[PDB]
Amino acid sequence: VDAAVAKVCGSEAIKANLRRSWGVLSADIEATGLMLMSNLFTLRPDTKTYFTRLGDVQKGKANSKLRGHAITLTYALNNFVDSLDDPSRLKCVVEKFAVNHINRKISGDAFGAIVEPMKETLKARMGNYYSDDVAGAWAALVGVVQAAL
Amino acid sequence: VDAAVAKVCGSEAIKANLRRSWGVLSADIEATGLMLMSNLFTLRPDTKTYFTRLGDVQKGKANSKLRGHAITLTYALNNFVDSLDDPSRLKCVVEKFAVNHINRKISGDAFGAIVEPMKETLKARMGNYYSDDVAGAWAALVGVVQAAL
Amino acid sequence: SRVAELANAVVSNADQKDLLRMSWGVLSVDMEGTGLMLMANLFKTSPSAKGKFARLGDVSAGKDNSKLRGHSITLMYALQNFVDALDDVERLKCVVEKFAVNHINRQISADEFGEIVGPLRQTLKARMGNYFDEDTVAAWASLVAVVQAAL
Amino acid sequence: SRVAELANAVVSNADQKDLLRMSWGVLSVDMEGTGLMLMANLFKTSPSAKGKFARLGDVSAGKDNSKLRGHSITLMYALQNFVDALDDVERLKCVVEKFAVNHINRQISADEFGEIVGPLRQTLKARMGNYFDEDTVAAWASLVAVVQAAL
Ligand code: HEM
Ligand code: HEM
Ligand code: HEM
Ligand code: HEM
Repeated sequence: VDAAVAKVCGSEAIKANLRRSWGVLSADIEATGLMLMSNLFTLRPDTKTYFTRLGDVQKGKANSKLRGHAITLTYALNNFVDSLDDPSRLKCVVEKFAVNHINRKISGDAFGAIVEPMKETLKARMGNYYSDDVAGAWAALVGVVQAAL
Repeated sequence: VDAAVAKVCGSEAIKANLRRSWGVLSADIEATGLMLMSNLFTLRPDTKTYFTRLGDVQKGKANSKLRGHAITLTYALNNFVDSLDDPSRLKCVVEKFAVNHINRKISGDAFGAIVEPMKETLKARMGNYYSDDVAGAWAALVGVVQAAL
Repeated sequence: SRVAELANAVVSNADQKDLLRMSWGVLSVDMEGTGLMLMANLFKTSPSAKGKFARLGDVSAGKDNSKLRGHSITLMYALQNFVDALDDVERLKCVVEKFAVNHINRQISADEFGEIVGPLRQTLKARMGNYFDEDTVAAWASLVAVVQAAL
Repeated sequence: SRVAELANAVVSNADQKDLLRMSWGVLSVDMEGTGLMLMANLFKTSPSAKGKFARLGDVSAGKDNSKLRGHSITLMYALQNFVDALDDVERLKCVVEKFAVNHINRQISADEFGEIVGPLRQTLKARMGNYFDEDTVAAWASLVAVVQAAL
C-alpha cells in the first residue's frame, strides 16, 4: 500500500492528470457516477452479481438505489482527488474504502474490474482532452485500493 | 493597467488569497452577488443612482433584474480569478469590463466605492478564515479596474 | 410518504438552501479538520457514540487516529452530497435512503442520529465566527430530519 | 413572450440537461481557446456578423487580438452562467433576460443570435472528436432558443 500511495502522491504527472480529469468529471458528479456504473456493467458484466441490493442495475438513473450508489461512488473519487497532497490521507481513505469492499468479499482482482470502465468513461466525458496517461493515473489510484484488498 | 495587473499577478500571496476566498464565495455564486450588491447600496447608497435600469435595487433577489445583474457580476469575479496565471488575460478581461462601466459613467473613484462592501462580504462569508490580507488582495484587484477606467 | 414530504419541503425552501450553502462555504475549506471537529464534538456530547464507533479504536486521539481520519473525511463528503442534492427531490430522496440503509445496518436509531445537530452547531459556530446564526443550525437539522424519517 | 415557457421546458428536461453539462465539461476546459474557436467559426459561416463586432477590430486575428480575446472569454462565462442556472427556472429566466438586453442594445435579433448553432456544432466536433453526437447540438439549440425568445 505504501509503495502504491507513493507512486500516486509522488508523481506530479499523475496528480495533474487526476486533477484535470476530475475537473471535467465534476461538471456533473451524478452523471459521472451513473456513466461509470453503466460502463462497469457493460464492459464488465461479470460484476453485476455483486450489486444485487441495487436491483436492476441496467435501469440507470431511474433505479433510485443505483442512483444513490452511483452518487456516493463519485464522491469517493472526489475524496481521492482531494487526498493527493497527503500520502497519509490517501492511505487512510483507501483503507476505509478497502474495509467496505473486503466485507463485500471483493478481491483486488475483482476491484480492478473498474479500470477499463473508468477508461471508457474518461474517453466519453473528456473528448479530445483524454489521454492514455489520464487512464493510467486512475489505474494507479485503483492500484492503491487493490494493494489494500 | 499593465502595472496594476502586475501588482496582482506578480504576488503569490495576492493570488493565493484571491483564489482561496473565491473558493468560499463560489459555494454560492448567486448569494455572493446579492450580498455584495446589498452591501454596496447599504454602505454606499450614493451609488444607487448609477443603476437606472435595475428598478428598486434594495429589493434584492425578488427583483429579477437586480438578481440577473448580481449573478452575472459574480461571474465577472470568477473570470478575474481564473485570469490570474496570465497577466495578458487579466488585462484584456479588465479592459473589456472597463468599457462596460465607462458606458455607465463610472469613474475609477466611483468604482472604488465597492472596496468596503467587498471587505464586509468577505468577512461575512469566510468566517474565521477571513484575514485582512484577503481584503488587501481584493482591493488590489479592484485597483486594476480603477487603472483601466 | 414522510421522507417524501420532508424532502419536497427541503427542495422548496430557498432561504434554507442559502443558509446551507453559505455555511458550507466555511465548513468545506478544511474538510478533514472540520470532519474531525464534528466527530470530536459528537463524542463530547454523546458518550454512547464512542461505542457505536468501536471500529475506529481510540477516538480520543483525533487526527492521530487513521481510522477516525478516514471516517471523518468521508462524513464531510456526505454533507457535500446533501448540499449538491438541494434542487432535485428524487436525488435528495435516494441519497437520504442510502444514508438510512447504512445507519440501520450499524444499529443507529432516529434518536441517535439526531445527536449530530448539537455537534454541527458547535462546529458551525467555530467556523462561521462573528457571522454564526441560529437559523443555519435549523437548516442542517432539516436535512438530518429527512434521514431520521427513514430510520 | 415564450421565455418563461422555454426556460421551464429546459429546466424540466433531464435528458437535455445531461447533454449540456457533459459537453460543457469539455467546452469549459479551455475557456479562452473554446470561446475564440466559437467566434472564429461564427465569422467563417456568418461573414455578415463581422461588421456587428467592429469594436473588436480585426476579428480574424484570434488570440493576437486582445479585444476579441476579452470578448470571447467573457462569452464563455455567460454560458457558464446559463449552465449553472439549469436547476432554477427563475434564475435561468433572469440571466437570459440580462444577456438579451446586452444583445437588444446591439440590435441583435432572434434569428441572428441563432447563427451561433453551426459554430457550436463545429466547436463540439473539434472538442468531442469521435465522441461527437448531434443530439448535444440540439441540446445547445434548445438553450439558445430561450435567449432567442427574449430578443
Ligand atoms: C474506483 C473504484 C471504486 C470505488 C471508489 C468504490 C467505492 C465504493 C463506495 C464509496 C461504496 C459505498 C459505501 C457506502 O455504503 O457508503 C461502494 C459499495 C460497493 N462496491 Fe465499490 N467502489 C469501486 C469499485 C468497485 C468494484 C469494481 C466492485 C465489484 C467488482 C465494487 C463492489 C461494491 C459493492 C458490492 C458495494 C456494495 C453495494 C451495495 O450493496 O450497496 N466496488 N463502493
Ligand atoms: C467588484 C466590483 C464590480 C464588478 C465585478 C462589476 C461587474 C459588473 C458587470 C459584469 C456588469 C454588467 C455589464 C454589462 O452587461 O454591460 C455591471 C454593470 C454595472 N455596473 Fe458594475 N461591477 C462592479 C462594481 C460597480 C460599482 C462600484 C458601480 C458604481 C459605482 C458599478 C456600476 C455598474 C452599473 C451602473 C452597471 C450597469 C447595470 C445595468 O443596467 O445592467 N459597478 N457591473
Ligand atoms: C449528518 C449526519 C450523518 C451523516 C451524513 C452520516 C453519514 C455517514 C457515512 C457516509 C458513513 C460511512 C458509511 C460506510 O462507509 O459504510 C457513516 C458511518 C457511520 N455512521 Fe454516520 N452519519 C451521520 C450521523 C451519524 C450519527 C449521529 C451516528 C451515531 C450516533 C452515526 C453512526 C455511524 C456509524 C456507527 C458508522 C460506521 C462507522 C464505521 O465503523 O466505519 N452517524 N455515517
Ligand atoms: C451562445 C451564444 C452567445 C452568447 C452566450 C453571447 C454572449 C455575449 C456577451 C456576454 C457579450 C458581452 C455583452 C456586453 O458586454 O455588453 C456579447 C457581446 C456581443 N454579442 Fe453575443 N453572445 C452569443 C451569440 C451572439 C451571436 C450569434 C451574435 C451575432 C451574430 C452576437 C452579437 C454580439 C455583439 C454585436 C456584441 C457586442 C460586441 C462588442 O462590441 O463588444 N452574440 N455576447
